[PDB]
Amino acid sequence: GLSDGEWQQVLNVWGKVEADIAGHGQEVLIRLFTGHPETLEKFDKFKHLKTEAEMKASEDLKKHGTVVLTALGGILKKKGHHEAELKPLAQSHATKHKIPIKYLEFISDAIIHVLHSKHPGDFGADAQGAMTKALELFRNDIAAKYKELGFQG
Ligand code: HEM
Ligand SMILES: [O-]
Repeated sequence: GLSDGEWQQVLNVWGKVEADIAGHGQEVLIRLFTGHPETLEKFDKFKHLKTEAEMKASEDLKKHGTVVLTALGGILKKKGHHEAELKPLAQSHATKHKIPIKYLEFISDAIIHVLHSKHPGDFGADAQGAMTKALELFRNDIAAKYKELGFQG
């Protein structure tokens, strides 16, 4: 798990996201979709987005970014004690949305990228380490639920 010090770092970094949840959420999804176009195909509601300009101009993409980061934020503030919050997400993403765990790796990496891109020189090495641990814990606990379900993709 994470130490108390590491959790404090995670939640301090998260304050950056909370100051502009929509902007961070938008950029995370754009980084995901542009880096990994196959991910867009999991979203029937974003398939029409054929250019990054269209992605940037999409109100609905910003809205979904807010939904995604709000859910993740709720999970992070549990400091690992997130079974009730994480179980339903793991199950909707495996059974309804059919999201391979690889894509959760992609979005985790996208969050780290966006934090550096929006806050260059202000996302320190200790902060990256702590946030990375938190995202790995999130992904790993989802992975355990995926295995229960026998879900691969
Ligand atoms: C930080 C990781 C993620 C979080 C916290 C998250 C959260 C959410 C939430 C809260 C919802 C709405 C409720 C639900 O259906 O369970 C949702 C819907 C959805 N998610 Fe995610 N998600 C994440 C990653 C991903 C990834 C990587 C993909 C695809 C590559 C994905 C695809 C979808 C799809 C297709 C829906 C439904 C869209 C719709 O019907 O309008 N999610 N997600
Ligand atoms: O999502």
